[PDB]
Amino acid sequence: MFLTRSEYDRGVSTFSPEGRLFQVEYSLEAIKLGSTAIGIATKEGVVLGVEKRATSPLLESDSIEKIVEIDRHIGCAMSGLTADARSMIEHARTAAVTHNLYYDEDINVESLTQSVCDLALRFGEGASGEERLMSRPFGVALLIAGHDADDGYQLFHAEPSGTFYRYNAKAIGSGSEGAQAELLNEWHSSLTLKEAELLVLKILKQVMEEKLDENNAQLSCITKQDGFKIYDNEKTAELIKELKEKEAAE
Amino acid sequence: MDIILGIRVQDSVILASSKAVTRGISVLKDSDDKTRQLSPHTLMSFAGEAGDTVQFAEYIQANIQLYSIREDYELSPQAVSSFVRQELAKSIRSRRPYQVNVLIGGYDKKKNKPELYQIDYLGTKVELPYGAHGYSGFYTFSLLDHHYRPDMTTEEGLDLLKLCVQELEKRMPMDFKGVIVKIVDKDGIRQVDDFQAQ
Amino acid sequence: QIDYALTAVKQGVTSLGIKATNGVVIATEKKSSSPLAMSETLSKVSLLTPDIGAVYSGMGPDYRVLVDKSRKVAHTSYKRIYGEYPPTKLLVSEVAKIMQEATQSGGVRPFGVSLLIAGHDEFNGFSLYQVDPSGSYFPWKATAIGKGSVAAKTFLEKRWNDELELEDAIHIALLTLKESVEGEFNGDTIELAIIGDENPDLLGYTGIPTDKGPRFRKLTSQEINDRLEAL
Amino acid sequence: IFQVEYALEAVKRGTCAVGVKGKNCVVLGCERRSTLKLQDTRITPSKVSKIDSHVVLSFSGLNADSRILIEKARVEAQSHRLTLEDPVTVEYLTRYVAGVQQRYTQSGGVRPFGVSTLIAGFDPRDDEPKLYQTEPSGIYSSWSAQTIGRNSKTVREFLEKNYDRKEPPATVEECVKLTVRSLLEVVQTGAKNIEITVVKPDSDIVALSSEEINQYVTQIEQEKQEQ
Amino acid sequence: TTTLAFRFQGGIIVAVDSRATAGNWVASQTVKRVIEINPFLLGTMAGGAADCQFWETWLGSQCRLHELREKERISVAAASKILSNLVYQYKGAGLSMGTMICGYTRKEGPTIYYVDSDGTRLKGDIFCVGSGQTFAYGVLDSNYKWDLSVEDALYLGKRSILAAAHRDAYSGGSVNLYHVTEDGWIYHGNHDVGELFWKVKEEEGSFNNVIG
Amino acid sequence: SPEGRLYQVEYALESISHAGTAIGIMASDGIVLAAERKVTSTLLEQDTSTEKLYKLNDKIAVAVAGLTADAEILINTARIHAQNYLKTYNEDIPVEILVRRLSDIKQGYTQHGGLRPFGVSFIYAGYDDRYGYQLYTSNPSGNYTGWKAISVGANTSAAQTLLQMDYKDDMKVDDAIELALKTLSKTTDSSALTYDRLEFATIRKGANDGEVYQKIFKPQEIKDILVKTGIT
Amino acid sequence: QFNPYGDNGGTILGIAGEDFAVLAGDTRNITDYSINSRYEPKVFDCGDNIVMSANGFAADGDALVKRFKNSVKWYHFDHNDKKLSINSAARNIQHLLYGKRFFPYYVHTIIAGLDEDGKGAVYSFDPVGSYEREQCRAGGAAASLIMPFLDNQVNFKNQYEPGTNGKVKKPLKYLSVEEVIKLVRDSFTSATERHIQVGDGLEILIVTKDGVRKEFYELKRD
Repeated sequence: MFLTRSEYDRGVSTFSPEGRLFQVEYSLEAIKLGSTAIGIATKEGVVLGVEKRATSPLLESDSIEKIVEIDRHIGCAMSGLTADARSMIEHARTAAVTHNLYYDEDINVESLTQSVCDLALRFGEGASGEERLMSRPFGVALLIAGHDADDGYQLFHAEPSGTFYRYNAKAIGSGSEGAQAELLNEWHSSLTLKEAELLVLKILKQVMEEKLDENNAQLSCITKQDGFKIYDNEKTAELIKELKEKEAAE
Repeated sequence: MDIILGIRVQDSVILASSKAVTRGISVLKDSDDKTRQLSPHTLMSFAGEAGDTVQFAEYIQANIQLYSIREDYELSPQAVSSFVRQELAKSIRSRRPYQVNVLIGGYDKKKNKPELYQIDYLGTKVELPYGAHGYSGFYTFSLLDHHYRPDMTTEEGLDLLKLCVQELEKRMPMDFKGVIVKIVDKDGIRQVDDFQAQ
Repeated sequence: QIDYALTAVKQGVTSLGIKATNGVVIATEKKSSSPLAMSETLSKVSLLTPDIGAVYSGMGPDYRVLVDKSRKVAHTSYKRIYGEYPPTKLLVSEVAKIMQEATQSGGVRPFGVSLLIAGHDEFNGFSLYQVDPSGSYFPWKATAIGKGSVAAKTFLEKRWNDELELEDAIHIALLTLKESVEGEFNGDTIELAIIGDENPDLLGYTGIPTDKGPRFRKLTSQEINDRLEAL
Repeated sequence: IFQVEYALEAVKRGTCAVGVKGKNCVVLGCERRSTLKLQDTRITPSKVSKIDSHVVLSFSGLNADSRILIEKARVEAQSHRLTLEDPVTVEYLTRYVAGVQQRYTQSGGVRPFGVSTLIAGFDPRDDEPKLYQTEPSGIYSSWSAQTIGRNSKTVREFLEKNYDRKEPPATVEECVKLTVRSLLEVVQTGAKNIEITVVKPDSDIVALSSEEINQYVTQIEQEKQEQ
Repeated sequence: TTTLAFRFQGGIIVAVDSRATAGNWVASQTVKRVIEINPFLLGTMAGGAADCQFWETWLGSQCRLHELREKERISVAAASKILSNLVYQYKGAGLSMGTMICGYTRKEGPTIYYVDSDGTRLKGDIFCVGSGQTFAYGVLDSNYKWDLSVEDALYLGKRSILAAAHRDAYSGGSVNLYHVTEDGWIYHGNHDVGELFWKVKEEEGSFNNVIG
Repeated sequence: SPEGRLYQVEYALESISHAGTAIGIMASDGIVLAAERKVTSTLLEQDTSTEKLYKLNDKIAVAVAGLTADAEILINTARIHAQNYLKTYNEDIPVEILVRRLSDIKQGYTQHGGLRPFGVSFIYAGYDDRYGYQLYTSNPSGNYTGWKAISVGANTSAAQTLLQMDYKDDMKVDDAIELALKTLSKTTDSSALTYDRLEFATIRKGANDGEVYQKIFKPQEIKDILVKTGIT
Repeated sequence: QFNPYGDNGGTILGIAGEDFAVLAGDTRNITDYSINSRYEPKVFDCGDNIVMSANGFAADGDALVKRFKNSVKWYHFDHNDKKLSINSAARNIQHLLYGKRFFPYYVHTIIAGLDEDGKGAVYSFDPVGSYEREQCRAGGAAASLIMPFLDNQVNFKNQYEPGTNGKVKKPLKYLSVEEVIKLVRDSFTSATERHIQVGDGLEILIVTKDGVRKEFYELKRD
């Protein structure tokens, strides 16, 4: 064993000799160390699943809200400090209604996402030019998924750093490095919602190294027609039962 | 205005309050409880400006239900009074002044006596055997002067109250569409819903 | 950190105060930072109200800006409300509050001075107070502060009785200051003030018999030399 | 930035606190060392704190820290009735309390609270019991029953193996029957150690006294020894 | 302007005119005097044209914001007290609005609040508002049972508005009808007052002093 | 704050067990306050200070054990809360409400950890017609507690023991005046107790009726009750 | 005292077609009894197939046009060059106008273009931002000399089928952009005669799915 250490570790909002901002490079590793969360996009809807991880029969699951509505057409899933994202969501719900008021239309998923990033982009304790009023990078990553009529169904990864990518299917949290390399294998431009409802489970089964039920998984989706609904425990189960069978195929 | 009455007897306090809400040309409601309960044994009737009226009485309701809940003690009438007063006196040199007149009546559980307080939109506060705001006082104060004893049973005092309302329906130009009479005593705040024909 | 300021006070020229039955007395020495300097241009014993004076030990400047801030607080917080001047006890309170805030405030060091404030208010009579950098303040029959602090404080216990006439306390506070003196010892290097009888001579006007003039009198270069000969 | 976990420690060390849902009723329970002989008995028995006419709240932690919460809440409880004319819902009162402990970390950089709290009661009109728990982080959770505090783990273990959802303590009386047993495990004398409050549908909150608490302990340890 | 709303067995009826005038001149008769706030609540424009459209549109937002934050529908009582409070905040800055907020909720039943510029908030069963308010009240007051066939009580609104459009110069145009059930509101058309008058004179035998 | 500990607090909580020594005894018909005075010089002016016993209102008073300049900052703001609750409700402020009002400012620093905690620990003695006579305590922790008899400062742990011993619930007021002095037998680093090392106070059932007189003892009145045993 | 307001008259008219919309205004700009210009246009192309006109007090309308034309530039930059729904610009204008609610833009203001369905649309505004969607509304001084006529020759009001006694209303037809243009330039030649604030020039903007076209017709200069 042995110890590697740079002299510019630690440094808060100051550049390493490379141009790296280690305070924020680390902000980004702690997504890899929270609850699992997975999003997949079809041409027939978008699916978001997470890991519940109930720690008792008492604690009635469902106070475990790791997937929440934003407007009827935009949902997001979160991995990490669920408590630290209360404010991040308030701002997104507030921005989406505010847009609906000022303009009489549902707000573009691309721009709803960018607005949330523009919020965690106010990290600091000393800014001249424009003021960024807050204290620390926002300690939570987001999968934001919804539908507008310009650019079909969409999936987005909002990072604490204030930037984002639009993945066609993404995984974040404890299993991500592995779940991600599995989605990268099993995703095609022609999935059906039924097919992806299930692939999200198969990949939660894998990177949880366990057998799963409605006490440890929550499924949700967002269709053009029905909006953004979160599957109640019954539906999540005969979706699970439906995999126990599909994989007993060969 | 807008009829706000009240008489303190031996064992309780009684508040009358016109039932009518008028918006210029039409009478909009024939059944308005013009009073908020400030706590188990303390009642406040009120009349005056349009919106200013309710919004004030509810602010006081909140602030007294909060002192009640916090010290788990039922704030005494004298105090609820002298607080409501200050809150009006504060708003009189304010930007837009609460324009509200009130009658506060309640049972002091510690002196076991009834108390009636009269406060006008200016913060003018005085304690009385009987009281009224608006013009209500002119037709009725002459009767109370005459027929009031401070040892009056709660029943003896309801009688004297009906007699005032009768005089107001006779010599007063406004159709106020009746009263609601509420009583405050040791047992709290109850409402007599059999009045315009007792 | 308050402790280090009390240390700047422990060095720096000695000063003292003695209360009597009919007056109070405060004095310090005027150490000339040079013979070229005219020592009459700097006053270590300053008037706060015509019934109250003050002396210090320590950092010169910190005393000046404290004497100024102090005079003002006597009007802003008392005279402009009640028409009277403040009583020794309370003006002292308002100075301690001033110094106590330099303590508990960020970005500023406490003052490098201990103050001796002496005065007379109609109801509390005479009184003499000490105020420390800490913002604490204590009432004294007599004391001293600064280098000669210990020698002089011991001499004052030895020589003080509660039957002193003000002239007796002037006499003492001159001896006390004669043993500690660093430079020469005359009227040009001693500053002495008293809080005694009302001085109508010094009012500046005559016509209202209800206000009778300053109790605070700062002895002249002459008055001192005169006492030091018959000493 | 780690100071959160440290505060969560003070939770541990404090007056032990519990709570238990029922078929239609709810109960809390919690407190500390009888009386140090010479202390005034009748003037701080403020174990569980009333928030509105229908909502209560106990805590494990720094007693001097709770008060700042039991107020900011007692207030938003009115400032909701006032600006929306509608008593606060038990989830909302809870989300507001927790949401405040949360904002005592991530801005300005100030210290977080030394309390976990339990919050019980019935929403307005609705007669479905509600029980929640908060912690210095900003996390709110709903529980069929729970405990937080000192030797709280012994109790959470007890309860898990004594409560079942299939049959919740229906009787008013018996719902307390259980909450007692579960604190007797961790106390340090008995009835004289920890007391209880009880809220039933529609703003009917009736806290229990000393004499009703010993028609219980001394009707428990009867059935006990019977073997 | 004439606007009216009332409670009954089958919920709430809302009816309005559509005439809008700049003095003697009739500038439009295509005015939506009933404001679709969200699919479970209605407001009635009366007083200030903009002042109503705007703050009730805004109300619709603060209402969604409230349903997302509590995962449960907002109560007419609280929907209305938000508007009442926002409006009392601007007292005598020159706001002009007199509106009935209408809703049907699990917990409250059919519920009508009258809210105006002054800061007033009033729960009631029957409210008419506008220039022709007195005319509507006349028709409503005489022919109003509580258990009215949803079809008879929808006709009552159609007609209390007619009485008013006729007399009042400042009301008229066409009638908009709405029905409010627990499941939401249902539009009931726009019936032009021109043609409707004649249809009613024949079937009712009424308006007898109108030579036609 | 490592193990669940309030460090900057224990710092000042034990800085208290250094300065001063104060006592409160609640009798059935009165209350009693008492304190020892800091290391005195011959030349310090005894009568003036009233340095560790302060009046808050005509019906409430506190004993102090802590840094003087620090408690004055508190007391100044508590004498005001009293009067604001008057001008507001035209009733005299209830003791618990005043105590809580302070305890809440103490705990204000015990958390907004950008300014330094409070020296000072209080015994409050007050009467209000809701809860008879009252005795309270206030460490900079933020906590307050009810007491039939209490003590703060140096030699605390010691007096609490003698107190526990000689106290009886039926106690009169004069009986409790003694118990207070008597048990500053022990808890005194100064061998032999004088009238000048003392400061005293009482809230009795009035010198006349059914009401409430308050009385901060003048030096002579102490040397008079000291006469009952202490020194003679 | 200082009055921060004026009138410059002119008169605008907006008509919603089936596959089109026209938005017309006169070219005369006046102060009281004098003439300021005979050509100073009132009706503007705002891009994204939206034409608007803020009529009444020029400075206030000119300034509101500027401010909206700019609201477009930024809904572009902010939402990836997206087209501004006609119905969405209307709502943004409500918020624009009501922004200055207590010191309003003294303008009756009308926009026209195509709704998301391809059908023609016209919206009218208060000076404080009440908006409704309209079939045809006129705004301005001569509003009263145009609408009655339009009601009659466009919506065939008070017109019945000959020899049906008076029971069959004359059937509503829909009109070529060329016919609407006829009625517009006769509504105006009429008004010009009996209103002293109307004349000089008539400019019409015409929105089709193909874009925005300008036709211009002369008016009596008296």
